[PDB]
Amino acid sequence: DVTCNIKNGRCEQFCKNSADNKVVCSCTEGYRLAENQKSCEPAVPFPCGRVSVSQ
Amino acid sequence: VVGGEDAKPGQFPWQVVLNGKVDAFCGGSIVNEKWIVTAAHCVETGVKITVVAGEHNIEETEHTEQKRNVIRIIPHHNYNAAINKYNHDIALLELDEPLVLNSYVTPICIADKEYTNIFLKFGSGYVSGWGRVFHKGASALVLQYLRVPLVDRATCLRSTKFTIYNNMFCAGFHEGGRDSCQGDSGGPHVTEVEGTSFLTGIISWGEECAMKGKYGIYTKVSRYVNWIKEKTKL
Ligand SMILES: Cc1ccc(O)c2c3c(nn12)CC[C@@](C)(NC(=O)c1ccc(-n2cnnc2)cc1)C3
Ligand SMILES: [Cl-]
Ligand code: NA
Repeated sequence: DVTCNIKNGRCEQFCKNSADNKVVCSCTEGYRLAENQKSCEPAVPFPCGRVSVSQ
Repeated sequence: VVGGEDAKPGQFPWQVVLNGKVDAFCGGSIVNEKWIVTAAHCVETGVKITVVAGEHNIEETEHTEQKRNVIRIIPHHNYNAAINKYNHDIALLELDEPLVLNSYVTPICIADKEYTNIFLKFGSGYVSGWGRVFHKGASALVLQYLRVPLVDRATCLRSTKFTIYNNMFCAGFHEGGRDSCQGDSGGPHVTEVEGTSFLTGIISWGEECAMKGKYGIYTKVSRYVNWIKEKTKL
């Protein structure tokens, strides 16, 4: 069972229900959906909401 | 922030501080290089504001601060301080010259209305600011941060004489001791989603900072996302 209501479709950020018991994941502005179809990778130098300075 | 910790440099790179007649009087968050989101009770058309991004210690030059002038103030169209200084308590500030985004000056993410609400429902967010570190006490020099849990609606209604409408939420601890405070208003309440922070609230008010039985009151950002996105589109 794969739906957005179950573990967010395993999407890191956003999930949309699609055809045939599948989901389509997506990300906020400045990120790209990764080749694994679930994760969100930066697509700009300083994407939103990320800590980049060494802590 | 009462009961918080010093942020490290670049730990909350979306945080800004506002300066006006009084310096460091409210917080805000970077929406994009030209727009800040804050509380409407902090600002007013005509009163000159400057924004400082990349700030950490307000008393030391750390070579990451970017100061910008505010050229337009957009309180939410439903804000009316004569009725209630704290309802629809949100405003946008347009900067004169864009910020230079970098590791110290980075926008906060803003999800759609549905997901901003889902993220608030996760039940744990971070607040940050240079406000008072004790009720009626001194303000912070170094940016403070604190994790606050969402408080269920019934508990928060039973804790105050004021009506808390559905476009607000409460957060804090049953024992008090950890809360936002005066001077933190307008700053962010953010939820971390797999290492990416999303804006889930605007710090608004409370009755007595960190007092046991009282909570911090926040503006639900989900109710205003469409308006933020429309107004700040570049
Ligand atoms: C941001 C915040 C978080 C938590 C806080 O306890 C806090 C305070 C203030 N801001 N503040 C202002 C001074 C302080 C004494 N509060 C207030 O002076 C205060 C009093 C009344 C209201 N109010 C009126 N109608 N609706 C709400 C709002 C604020 C404490
Ligand atoms: Cl993509
Ligand atoms: Na500084």
